[PDB]
Amino acid sequence: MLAKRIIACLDVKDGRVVGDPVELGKFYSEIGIDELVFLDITASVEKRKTMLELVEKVAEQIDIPFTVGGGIHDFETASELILRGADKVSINTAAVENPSLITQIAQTFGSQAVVVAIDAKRVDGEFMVFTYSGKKNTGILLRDWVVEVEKRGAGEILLTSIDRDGTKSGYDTEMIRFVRPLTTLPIIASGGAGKMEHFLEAFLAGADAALAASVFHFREIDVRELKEYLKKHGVNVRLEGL
Amino acid sequence: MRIGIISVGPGNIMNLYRGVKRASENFEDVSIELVESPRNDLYDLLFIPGVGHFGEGMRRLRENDLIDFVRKHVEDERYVVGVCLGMQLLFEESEEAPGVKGLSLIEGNVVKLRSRRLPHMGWNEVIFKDTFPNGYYYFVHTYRAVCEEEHVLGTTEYDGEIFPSAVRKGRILGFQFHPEKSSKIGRKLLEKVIECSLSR
Ligand SMILES: NC(=O)CC[C@H](N)C(=O)O
Repeated sequence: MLAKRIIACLDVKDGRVVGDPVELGKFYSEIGIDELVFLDITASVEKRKTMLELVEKVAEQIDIPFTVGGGIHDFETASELILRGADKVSINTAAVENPSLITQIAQTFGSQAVVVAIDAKRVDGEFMVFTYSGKKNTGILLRDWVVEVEKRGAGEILLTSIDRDGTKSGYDTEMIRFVRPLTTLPIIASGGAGKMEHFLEAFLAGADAALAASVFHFREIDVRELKEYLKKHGVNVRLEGL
Repeated sequence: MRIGIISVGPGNIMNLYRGVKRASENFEDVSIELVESPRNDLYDLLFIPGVGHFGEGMRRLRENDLIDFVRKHVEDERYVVGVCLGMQLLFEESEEAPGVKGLSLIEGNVVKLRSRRLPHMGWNEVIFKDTFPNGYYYFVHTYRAVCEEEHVLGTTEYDGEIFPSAVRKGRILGFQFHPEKSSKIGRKLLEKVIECSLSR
């Protein structure tokens, strides 16, 4: 049966994890991470070709899917990074400001290739969509954005609950449930994970995958131990063996 | 061991190349060539990869004269292995390409999956009848093959529906998932495929 995905997120800069990103991702593949996601913070002048060598390097040695993002602002950018070897790109601001960008990506490289990143926040009792690294209220309802995202062709939603991010308070399972019946797109929860229990919850709320950053890198949760755990609580995950 | 990987076909083919190259690391005399056109001689192992629509598949083969080439490979009992869209092209016709004829190398047809969440994207579990190792491999597809049981090699289940995630007819092999993106178990499968073609 289909496995609940455990996704790891690395921040890159000048081709370096803010180790060697190819190195660490290869190691994450050997310990049983299901997918990698690189969020890129290189300056503005350098981003273009740096993001290209990153993809170029990762794609030479990684044996699992990987997503690239950070400041992917147009189709040209999206196009060079996919033709370079990235399995998909993530778009957020440029997705909201220009939703045909999603269809241009989906139609050219397949829906598989577009991960749309949504950052919602509860405002006046509503789930509202924010852009510019969580800094602008677009005044667009999550519910409205989630349906449009599917309808435009995207393959997946990376759903981040702004306020939960960094808290260790757990995933925004209320947000997940609100989003859950609204779309058939696989859902990735991001921001809040602190302990193995939290993964279960997000999965029970109907998330298709769970993403984390530090806790994986800095080792509060074990990938191996996280899955067997999850496995013990009725969640169907991928589990190597030896 | 002369290995071919057809490089015309749509979508990314280099990951397959890179993983086939990885899988072959420990073998003697490994040559792995990107095949864009028919060659004077035949390979020992010929890969047909693919990501995209069935029609593009056949056309990039046809435009480049690879139908007879892939065909002459079957006539001389050489290993031919379809990967993702490649597996589907191995069949006769497909719902995804209403007028378009497959290689028709294995009997059957291709049909849309039954789920409301298409494509079937992510890690799903493959069970084989032999040879290849059971476990989780990474998938991305909206369509599925329909063949007789004597041809089913590997089984998968997605939202209740059981379909061939792998197929086989003599030296013709087809895989639906992406070995190149299925981690350690994916090399393992790829090594095994190579190992099959070391034999005759
Ligand atoms: N993703 C692919 O291109 C695989 C083959 C086919 N187009 C499908 O979706 O089933």
